[PDB]
Amino acid sequence: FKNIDGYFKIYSKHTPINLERDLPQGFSALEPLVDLPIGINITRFQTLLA
Amino acid sequence: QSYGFRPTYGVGHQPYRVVVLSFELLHAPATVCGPKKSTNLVKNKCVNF
Ligand SMILES: *[C@@H]1O[C@H](CO)[C@@H](O)[C@H](O)[C@H]1NC(C)=O
Repeated sequence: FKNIDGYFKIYSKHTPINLERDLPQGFSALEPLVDLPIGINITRFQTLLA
Repeated sequence: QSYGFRPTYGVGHQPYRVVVLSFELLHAPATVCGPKKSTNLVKNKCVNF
């Protein structure tokens, strides 16, 4: 997530793992998903769990 | 107080529907822009695009 002047940028990517360890090796570039034109300041963020 | 609004009253007493369009800026960058018309494009020719 990025908080540029007037577009909250969002990037996403999905890759398999097939193993049980720390973050795997190799590069995986995330692609832009939505611009979300908003002018609201953002300094704190939280995670939504179910 | 309530109006009469009968179809027999003159123009000075007839009801009118008014729509006001207020424009704002400096809040969000370019959220409501006007109609951007376009033209049919061609190829294999030197044309401005
Ligand atoms: C948001 O950030 C802008 C740019 O730094 C600043 O001018 C403005 O006062 C900030 N607003 C709030 C509510 O923090």
